[PDB]
Amino acid sequence: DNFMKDVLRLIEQYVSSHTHAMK
Repeated sequence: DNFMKDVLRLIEQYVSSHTHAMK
């Protein structure tokens, strides 16, 4: 159930690396 909270967390690490344009 709360397994994505860890990814959304891990994500800020991963998806934030492939993201240099967030306005």
